[PDB]
Amino acid sequence: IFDIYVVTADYLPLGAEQDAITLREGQYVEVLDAAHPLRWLVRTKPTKSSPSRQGWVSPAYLDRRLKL
Repeated sequence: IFDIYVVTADYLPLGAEQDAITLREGQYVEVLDAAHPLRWLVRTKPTKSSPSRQGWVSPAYLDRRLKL
């Protein structure tokens, strides 16, 4: 249903960004809703006991990826 994108160019916020979320080159996260072409709403998937976080990211560094 959703689309899990992967960071293949790294994403480290330089300074203090509001409504932003940190990401590591090689992470997976499906998109929730598409607001503006600049940045879409996404929420990482929780695993084991890690809480799920939601933050806006730039799709200019996210590539289409499908899960098994």
